[PDB]
Amino acid sequence: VQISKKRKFVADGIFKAELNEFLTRELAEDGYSGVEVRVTPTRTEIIILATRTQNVLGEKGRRIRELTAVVQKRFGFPE
Amino acid sequence: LRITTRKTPCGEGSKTWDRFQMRIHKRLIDLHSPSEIVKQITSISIEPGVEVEVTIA
Amino acid sequence: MLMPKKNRIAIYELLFKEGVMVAKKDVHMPKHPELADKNVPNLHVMKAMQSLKSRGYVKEQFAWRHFYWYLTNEGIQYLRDYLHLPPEIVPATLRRS
Amino acid sequence: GHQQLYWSHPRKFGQGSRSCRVCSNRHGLIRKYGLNMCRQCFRQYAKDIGFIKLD
Amino acid sequence: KKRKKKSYTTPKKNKHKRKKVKLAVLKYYKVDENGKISRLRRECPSDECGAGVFMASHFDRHYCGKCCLTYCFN
Amino acid sequence: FRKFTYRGVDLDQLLDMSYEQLMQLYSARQRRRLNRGLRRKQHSLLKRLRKAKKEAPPMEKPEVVKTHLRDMIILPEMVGSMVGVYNGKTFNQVEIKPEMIGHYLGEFSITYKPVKHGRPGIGATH
RNA sequence: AGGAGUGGAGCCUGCGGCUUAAUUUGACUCAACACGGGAAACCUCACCCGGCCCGGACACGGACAGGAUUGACAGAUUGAUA
RNA sequence: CAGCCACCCGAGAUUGAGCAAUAACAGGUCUGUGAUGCCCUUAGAUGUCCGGGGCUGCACGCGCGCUACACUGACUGGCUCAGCGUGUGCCUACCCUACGCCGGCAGGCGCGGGUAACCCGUUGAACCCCAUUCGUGAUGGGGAUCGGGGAUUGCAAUUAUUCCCCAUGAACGAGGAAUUCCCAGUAAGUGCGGGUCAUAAGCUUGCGUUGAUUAAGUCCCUGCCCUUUGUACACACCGCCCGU
Ligand SMILES: [Mg+2]
Ligand SMILES: [Mg+2]
Ligand SMILES: [Zn+2]
Ligand SMILES: [Zn+2]
Repeated sequence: VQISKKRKFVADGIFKAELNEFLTRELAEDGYSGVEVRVTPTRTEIIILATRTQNVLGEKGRRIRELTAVVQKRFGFPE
Repeated sequence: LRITTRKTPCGEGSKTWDRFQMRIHKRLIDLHSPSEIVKQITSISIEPGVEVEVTIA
Repeated sequence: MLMPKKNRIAIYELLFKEGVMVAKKDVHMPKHPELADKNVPNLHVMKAMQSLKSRGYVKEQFAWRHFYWYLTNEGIQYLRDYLHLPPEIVPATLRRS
Repeated sequence: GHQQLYWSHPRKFGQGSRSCRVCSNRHGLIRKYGLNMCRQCFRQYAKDIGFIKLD
Repeated sequence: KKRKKKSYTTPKKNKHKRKKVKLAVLKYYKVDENGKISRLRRECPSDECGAGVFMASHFDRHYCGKCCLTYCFN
Repeated sequence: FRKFTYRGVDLDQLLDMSYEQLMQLYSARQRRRLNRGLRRKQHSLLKRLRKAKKEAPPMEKPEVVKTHLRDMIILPEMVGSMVGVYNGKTFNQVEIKPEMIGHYLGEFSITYKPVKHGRPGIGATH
């Protein structure tokens, strides 16, 4: 079903907090600074601000893909 | 939305409380239009943080 | 742990399929949500994944009651040998680009 | 057998059926609005959630 | 903070050690001199308990071990 | 003096009565408990009590069966049965008498030693 | 200057002492004592009396096609369909 | 001059909070944490489930409180006004309730609305107001204790979860030394919400409602700041230090 506006706002704040904590623990060595979540029709863009973007992406983007999949698996967004 | 908590992680000292707050503002707009024009207006790259829900009455 | 061979096999196909695996740190929930319909308890997933990590085949991260495991290159080779997959079969993380 | 005994005690309502979504502790939990976090974890993550101090 | 000193309650409960039996010779009986195997134990009448599995024979009753189905002698 | 009687009905009819008729004689609670149903391991204790009563020799008391359960004192089916109720560390021996009907087993196995006070010491009066 | 008090009563609660198998314990001036969001039937739970489980990764040796895993019955539980 | 007092006009001539320096405490927290270093333990375990105890146990001492000692009140009817807000959940079982019927009651059974300026709700709160009976006494004040019944939530209610009924009907007649908090929509009466919450507020955190006496000052008590002054202190008076 659907939940109330109060619960929805508290929930997306909770999601943002957990996402930021995980990204911190994962990319502290790469100069992680923050995450911005942008919700657009049928898509959610997660911008990761880091000093070393190449290390965050990894070789051929592998690392970033891993991160995406992990987010996909954790918070249950549609594949 | 209000949450009042004890400041300390323990139970020691003068009893001080944090009074946290969240504020949710809600706006309603009603317009007479075909759905296509409504879709054109809604998708205008709105500012982040604002949730928009279009409903047909 | 003592687990049925089919359970470990299914865990390994999942892990090789997307190269990553997340699991809630909870030994009492009866079914892993991704490994449902195969009757794989979450405890089996956590213990098998910790076995692989101890052997150096995955990298583990923890945050807010959840494990995240990423397959390593040595883990990719080990899983390919374990499940006998053709050399051309690669996990989803290595594709794209 | 141990299969029917392990974790067989009903856990549906008490404090033994709730815990912090961050630290898995069972004390000082805030169930209001669905946060389901203990007091200390909430003070830690309040700014990220969006709860800010005004008065 | 003191030691358990639980010597009052038992002297350590022994754990179970399964007795080692060599083979499953006693189940089948070819030895017909005409290659006619006779099964010396009943088989289970359950769906997942076909011709492969057998059922034990105590001083009374027949017991499966796989599905724990019991047929008393009576 | 007189034969035992519970809510106007005596021993024999109490044995002859079913649980549905028991719920009428019992008080609120011990009626809710019976209506909600005796779960397992209550039937196990009841059947152990029945077996102990049956195997008992004539004119002799039944052997004491021990239990952790603060269970119903059911219709006299349990009356005359020798039960050791766990108090927390010991199985206290209790003989079920007809006046105990409608009570809990834990009412007859005290979980604490009654206090016999000693001389105040330390900072008793600061 | 005064107001409402309370210290007196009964009860509710927290602390010490006493008691106890155990009465889990942190914190004793303001800056401990309806405080630990601490309203404990189980859970919580730390404490006491009993009883199952390994959820003792991995590496190295033994044992191994039978290494090892469940288990219905009766005993037994010095509580249980452990 | 910086400003202070009074008055006019004025909605208001000092609304209340939040945040808050340098520096320090052997202040509290390893029992909030997948925060932690060192120890201890680690398979008849200090890991973890599962029964049962405990955490409440009662000669006594000490804090915060609730209800009172009545007539400026209890009882019984009648009348009429709020505000803050919370409502159906990741796991997760557990929501707020109108209306109809049944039952003194607590409750029970059907039916709907509400994910909420949409339904509960026009939140028909209490005190207060109006009338009634009582009639100065432990009285119809006051409700401890205790008995017997009835329900509800729960897997279990006994050491009595909570609620209802009928009984029982203790101290207490305004409180010694000694102390707390308070300057205006304030103190104090009075209910109501949030948290806790399967079941639940004598707690706490907020909200209205009725609404004052007194003060516009001073270092007398209690602190705490300075400033000058003395020191043989500097781990700093819990210091230093002398002799048998
Ligand atoms: Mg002075
Ligand atoms: Mg010096
Ligand atoms: Zn927490
Ligand atoms: Zn079979």
